[PDB]
Parts: sequence; C-alpha cells; structure tokens
Amino acid sequence: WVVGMGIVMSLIVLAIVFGNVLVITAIAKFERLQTVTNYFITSLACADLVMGLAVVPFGAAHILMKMWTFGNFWCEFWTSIDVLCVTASIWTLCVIAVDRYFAITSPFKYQSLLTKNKARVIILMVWIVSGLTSFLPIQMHWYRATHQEAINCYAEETCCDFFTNQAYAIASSIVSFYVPLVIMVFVYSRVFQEAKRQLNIFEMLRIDEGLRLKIYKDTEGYYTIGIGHLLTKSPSLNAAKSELDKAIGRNTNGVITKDEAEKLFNQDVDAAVRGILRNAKLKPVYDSLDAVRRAALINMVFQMGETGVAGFTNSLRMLQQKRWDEAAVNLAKSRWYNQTPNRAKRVITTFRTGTWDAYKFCLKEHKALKTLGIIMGTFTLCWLPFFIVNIVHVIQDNLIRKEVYILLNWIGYVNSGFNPLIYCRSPDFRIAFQELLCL
Ligand SMILES: CC(C)CCC[C@@H](C)[C@H]1CC[C@H]2[C@@H]3CC=C4C[C@@H](O)CC[C@]4(C)[C@H]3CC[C@]12C
Ligand SMILES: CC(C)CCC[C@@H](C)[C@H]1CC[C@H]2[C@@H]3CC=C4C[C@@H](O)CC[C@]4(C)[C@H]3CC[C@]12C
Ligand SMILES: CCCCCCCC/C=C/CCCCCCCC(=O)OC[C@@H](O)CO
Ligand SMILES: CCOC(=O)c1oc2cccc(OC[C@@H](O)CNC(C)C)c2c1C
Repeated sequence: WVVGMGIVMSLIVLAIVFGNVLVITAIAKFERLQTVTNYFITSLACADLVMGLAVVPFGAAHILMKMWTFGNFWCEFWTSIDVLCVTASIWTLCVIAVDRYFAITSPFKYQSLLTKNKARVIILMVWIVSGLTSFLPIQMHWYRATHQEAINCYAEETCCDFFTNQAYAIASSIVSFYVPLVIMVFVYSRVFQEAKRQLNIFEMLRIDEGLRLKIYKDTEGYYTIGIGHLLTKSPSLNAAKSELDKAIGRNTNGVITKDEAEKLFNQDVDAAVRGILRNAKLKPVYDSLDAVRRAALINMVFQMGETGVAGFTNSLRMLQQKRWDEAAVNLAKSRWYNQTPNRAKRVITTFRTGTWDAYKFCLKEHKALKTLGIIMGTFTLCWLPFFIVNIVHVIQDNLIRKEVYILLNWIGYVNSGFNPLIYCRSPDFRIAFQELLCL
C-alpha cells in the first residue's frame, strides 16, 4: 500500500511541473498575454514550479523512506526554499490584489497603473525580501528550539523535522502568511465591491448585445454591427454597407475597428436617453428612478426605441409608483419577453431588485477578476488549516500530531497544481494551451 502513495506523490510532482511550465511558456511566447497581471502570474507559476521541482519530490522521499537521505546542507536549503516559495506566492497574491484595486478605481478601469518594467521590479523585491526572511533566519539558526528532542534532530544528519522555537514560529507565520493573507482578503473583497458598484449602462449593454466587428444579423434578421447598432431594416447587404460608410464617414467594406464601434455605441446611448426626455410618457418615469433602474430603462429603448417602450403603459405606471414586483409581472407578459428572454429576464430583475445582481460576472473583465479571486480563495483554503494548526501548536503544544501536521502541509503542496486548471476559465489562456499542446 506504501507503493500507492509513491504513485500518488509522483503523479502530483508531474502535474505541478507540467501545469506550471505550460503557464510560464504561454505568457513568455504570446503577446496577447504579456500583461502586468500575467507578469505577476509568472512570478506565481515560477514559485509553484520551484515547489514541484525542488521541494515536493524530497518531501515524498522523506515520507516513503521514514528518514532523510540527503544530508544536513540540503536539509537546511530544502526548508529555506520551501518557505520562500510559499511566502513569495502569498505576497505576490497580495500584490495582484492591490494592483487590481488601483486599476478598478482609476478612470482606466481594468488596466494596471504599473508599467511592465515597474512590475518586474515589484516581483524582484518580493523575491529578494522573501529570500531574506526565508533563508536568513535559517542559515543564522534563529529558528531553532532548544529542547532535547530538537537538538538531537539537529546533530543527526538523517533527521530533518522542522523544529522551531515559539518566537520564530509566531514571527515567521505572521509576516510570511497572515499579514499578506488578511490584506488580500480585505482588499480583494473591496475590488469585487468596486466592480459591482461601478457597473453602468455602457457595460450593461455591452454584456447583452456583444461586440462584433463585422456585419451580422440580429434575432430579427436585420443587419447589425458593433454593439447592436442597426444599419437598415432593408434586406440588402449593399444598403447596409451604404449606411455604415455614411455613419463612420469612410470606405469600410462592412468591417470596423473597436475605436469606430465605441462612438456609435456612445451616440446610441445618447440617443436612447435623448429619446427618453423627448417622449411624453417616458420622461416622468425616468426621473422617479434610481441610477440603476434608469439604466434598465435606457437598455430597453436601445433595443426597441421610445415609441415601442412607451407602449408598456401598464408597467410604466408602476415603476413611477415604485411598485417593483407589480411592474415586473407586467413586463413578463410581453412580446419582448417572448422574442428574447436571456436578456429580458436580466433587465426585469434589475427593475425589480434595483441592484446589478443579474449582471454579476457577465462582463469579460469581471469573469477575469473572478478567476483571480478563485486563485486567491483556493490558496487560502489549502494553506490556512496548516497555518492555523501551526499557531495552535505554539499555545497548547501537545494537541496536534506530527501525522496531522505533515498531512495539512501536503494539502498546501497540492495547491501548486490547481492554478493551471483554474486558468482554463480564461479564453486567452485556453487558446494558448492548445496551441502549445498542438490541438
Ligand atoms: C532560490 C531559488 C530556489 C528560487 C529562485 C528563483 C528566481 C531566480 C526566479 C523565481 C521567480 C522569477 C521572476 C518571475 C518572473 C519575472 C518577470 C519576467 O518578465 C522577468 C523575470 C522575472 C523578474 C523573474 C526573475 C527570476 C525569479 C525571481
Ligand atoms: C532548484 C531548481 C528547481 C531551480 C531551477 C531554477 C529555475 C526554476 C529558474 C532559474 C531561472 C528562471 C527563469 C528566468 C527568467 C525566465 C523568463 C521569464 O519570461 C519567465 C520566467 C523564466 C522562464 C524563469 C523561470 C524559472 C527559472 C528557469
Ligand atoms: C494526473 C496528473 C498527471 C499530469 C500529466 C502531465 C504530465 C506529463 C509530463 C510532464 C513533464 C513536463 C513537460 C513540460 C510540458 C510540455 C508542454 C509545453 O510546455 O510545450 C511548449 C512547446 O510547445 C514550445 O513550443
Ligand atoms: C513550525 C512553525 O512553522 C513556521 O514557523 C513556518 O512559517 C512558515 C512561513 C511560510 C512557509 C512555511 O512553510 C510551509 C511548509 O511548506 C514548510 N514545509 C515544512 C516541511 C518545513 C512556514 C513554516 C513551516
């Protein structure tokens, strides 16, 4: 049965190396992925690669042989490297957390304030400082316990149990794990809050309309481009090409850039708003509404125009009277609900709750932030037990077993393999993985 562990432990090392060398190379070779965030992810993957190559294997040999085989020097270095990788990870995660806060609050929503060069420096500092705090206390022997069971393990070359004194145990854990952990959970929950608060009509309509850069057909079969910019009701592609050229002011050939579609969208939302205040029936309702329900109203007029939306006379009467669940029932009784539901259901829910709850993690940059959060969340779950039980061993020392300790450490080790999987949520990372896997 001890063979079982051997296979189990060998399969783990491989997945850590395979997975992480993939992530490293994906970013190194593909420009679409050479961003500040992915620079920090490289720092993360590096730490898990050194973990898999230099750390886990000698952890498996230690367990399976019930002894150290590698002498005192590598015993010390193995420990110092191990601690480094865990520390450099969590601070890198804390940095990712911080960088995303400054991005989401800056007018340049979703893009880092740091330059690529600036990001290289932060990483280098993280590694240098982590390299100090990890190696130095160990080479200088400041970590060491003085009780007999411990001093015996030191003089014995074949023993490499991590015995420390309670002072270092507290000091190392707080500075290495707890401080960057607690900052990261507090800061990143605040980035999640900013994403949701900063949601506006432009992102809303970008979610339930998409962006296509070449001429397509809507669900009605009318020619459309950009973010739901209708070209003509006519069923002639040349008439649609004719309208595009006039709307942009150049020969387009039925294709546009992201810059050109953005100002059509900006004119379209202006128009739907200008329509609202021009219309007799729509004007009052809009004023009565909070900035969120207002956005839902614009959304509709974007899809249907003022005349069509003013037709919901029953429902418009109640949004004005703040009777939210009564309007929502009358909006479901519609051709609009029938025609397209994935989109209507969201709009109605917005009118109902007055919240963005229906649009959570629908935007690409928001899906991107969720992934990062899943990395962070998983790292916490995998390591926290170990570190909690670490510090419980300092207070009442005779409560946690060596078997329990080692096992909780291995729940940590196995975290070095989860990131590459999680990154399969990113479409940019998928296309990258398959190109590299030749598929
Ligand atoms: C002490 C031993 C065991 C581990 C040390 C590994 C060192 C050499 C590695 C781990 C992580 C690495 C960094 C991670 C990725 C960044 C960003 C990249 O755009 C340039 C290189 C740079 C700046 C790397 C420099 C070297 C680095 C610090
Ligand atoms: C004890 C053993 C595991 C240590 C082996 C050292 C390895 C992990 C280090 C030493 C130099 C490092 C590399 C130096 C900089 C490059 C270029 C960068 O664009 C991506 C990271 C990458 C590819 C690093 C990956 C990790 C690396 C290969
Ligand atoms: C159950 C878990 C088992 C996991 C099974 C996986 C293990 C396979 C072996 C990995 C060794 C490491 C190989 C490194 C990865 C090679 C892929 C790669 O990086 O390719 C780049 C190349 O295409 C540039 O052009
Ligand atoms: C016993 C008291 O614990 C710590 O002081 C401590 O602080 C730390 C800070 C960061 C990383 C740490 O390593 C996690 C484990 O993979 C180490 N692998 C063992 C076998 C040494 C530690 C440790 C063990």
